[PDB]
Amino acid sequence: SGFRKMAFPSGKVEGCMVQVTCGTTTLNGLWLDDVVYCPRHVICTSEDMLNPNYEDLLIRKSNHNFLVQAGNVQLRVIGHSMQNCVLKLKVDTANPKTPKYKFVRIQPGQTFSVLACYNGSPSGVYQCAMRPNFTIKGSFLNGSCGSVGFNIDYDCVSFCYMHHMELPTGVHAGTDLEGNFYGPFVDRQTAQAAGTDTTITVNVLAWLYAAVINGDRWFLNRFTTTLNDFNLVAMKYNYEPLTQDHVDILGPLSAQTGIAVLDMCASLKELLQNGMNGRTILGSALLEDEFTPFDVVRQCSGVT
Amino acid sequence: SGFRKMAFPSGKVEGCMVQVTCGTTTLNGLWLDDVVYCPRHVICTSEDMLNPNYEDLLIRKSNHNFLVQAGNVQLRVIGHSMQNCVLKLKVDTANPKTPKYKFVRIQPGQTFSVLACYNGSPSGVYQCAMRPNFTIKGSFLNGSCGSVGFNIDYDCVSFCYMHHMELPTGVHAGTDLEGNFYGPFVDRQTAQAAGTDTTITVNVLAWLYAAVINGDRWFLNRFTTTLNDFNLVAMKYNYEPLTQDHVDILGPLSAQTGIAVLDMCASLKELLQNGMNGRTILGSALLEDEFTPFDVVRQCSGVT
Ligand SMILES: *CC(=O)N1CCN(Cc2ccc(Cl)s2)CC1
Ligand SMILES: *CC(=O)N1CCN(Cc2ccc(Cl)s2)CC1
Repeated sequence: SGFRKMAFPSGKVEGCMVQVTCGTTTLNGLWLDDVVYCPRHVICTSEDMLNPNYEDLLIRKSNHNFLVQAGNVQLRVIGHSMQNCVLKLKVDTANPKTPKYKFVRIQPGQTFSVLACYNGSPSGVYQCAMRPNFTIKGSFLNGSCGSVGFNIDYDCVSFCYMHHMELPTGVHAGTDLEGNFYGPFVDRQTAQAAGTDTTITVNVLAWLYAAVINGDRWFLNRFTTTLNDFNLVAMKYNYEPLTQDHVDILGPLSAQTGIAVLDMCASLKELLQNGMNGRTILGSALLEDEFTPFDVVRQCSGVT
Repeated sequence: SGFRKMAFPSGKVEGCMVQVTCGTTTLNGLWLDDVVYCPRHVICTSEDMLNPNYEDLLIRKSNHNFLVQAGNVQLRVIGHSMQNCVLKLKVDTANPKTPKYKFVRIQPGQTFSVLACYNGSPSGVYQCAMRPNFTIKGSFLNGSCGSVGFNIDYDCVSFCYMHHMELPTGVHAGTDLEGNFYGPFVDRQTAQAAGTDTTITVNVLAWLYAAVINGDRWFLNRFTTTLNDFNLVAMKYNYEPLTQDHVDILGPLSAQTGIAVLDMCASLKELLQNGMNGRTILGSALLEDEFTPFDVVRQCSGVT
């Protein structure tokens, strides 16, 4: 019993982290096979980030300008290219610690673990979600860019995120491992505001299922609702509209607990309208939305 | 910017996790040098856990009864001994992945990372604190026992916890790596109730410092207090008494932010007396107490 915000074990990703510098101090790269992936803003100066022309800046860079260090060992850069907002640095040595991996572009509401690194060295690991506004709520200081987000399915690491960007509101933006930003964000120091941070309704319901499984049940009530009725309340409270797809995804948690998805919707509706009244659910005083239904099943069943 | 509940990178500990069985299904062990450490209740049957006599039960066990598996490779057990509530299984092979390590017994209020494992396989990593009642609030299902808690100082893993025990209230109990339980708990299926889960005041103040550093400042007020006045309010709300030692430990965060510890105490006092009024601090609706002052400095400074 007990339910915790849990990250994937980071070992497989720790084995992939390197340091990159290209004239203007350091950030992180991801070393898979004989390619090191890093944010293209590694090539920027303190004059460049306002209105950078990356193709023009890159022309001034040669393989020998990209200093790539794995622990205390230097890697030889034998090629470099820009793909969208990432650089791919070809090295002469395959990373011997390369795990089975995939690059996946996640949807908003999907969770992943971040391995926060500085200068190619891991500092810690935490769980995130891709927000509906395509930001993430991370912990990233100068030097953390190139830190990656991932899921693991048994032995295969799915990399979904690379850190690039802090908005003036202290939320985070980055790319998939093809270098495409999540949402409308750009690697330029400009006026970029996040949209509404809507709550991931399907994740809140998953977490209410987790609470019931782990003994927190005070918020179950005598009510039910419909998708359309629930969605009127979701709208008012900046919750994502609940779809039949979301209901279908919650089916296993419904089956295990014997609480119909629409009955749990009616619980969530009362919590939205009435608040917690100073009570907690799985040690939280607000409705947690960074556990997916898959996350709840995984943690509740002891998957490795 | 941003402040997250962050665990240590788990790679160094993943390298140490094995599976142990001794007649009655499986739990985890920790493989350091040529010794595998595991809970002594691995030797129990379904008749034993009510009133186990571990010395008597152990007499029936030989080296060949302890099945120790690192991935798909079996380890040869050449000796076994009981130290308090752990077994030490001597194997003929030093773990080649043994990191620099220490065994430390932590004080209540100290935080650590847990690598949750099942059958010697890591499932995930989360941050805990040793509670003032010497429980921890974990995520542990059957098979998770032998999972360990740790801190890392650069390259040295300090192991502080091994999981043994779930109380009927769904909180967790275990031992240091010398096999001594934290608090009054025993590895017996009996009436064991946790005492008052008091809030770790010094950690709450640390986290309020973290909030200020990361832009969350609405709870700063025009007031100050004294240790004795604050402690009257701590008492009423089941907070640990604040000591001059705690004030001294918060000195660096005080210095960096320019907010006197006793002024932050006055903020915490108003939050206790008035509540959040529906507001949040670093994405929490309650006062977070599982970040130490060391944790806040580490995360706010990007230590690796
Ligand atoms: C996330 C991170 O490390 N940073 C630091 C770099 N910064 C942009 C710049 C790149 C070259 C420079 Cl000189 S400044 C983004 C945030
Ligand atoms: C934490 C954990 O894995 N468990 C399962 C084992 N249980 C005690 C027992 C040991 C031998 C048995 Cl048979 S049952 C404690 C919780």
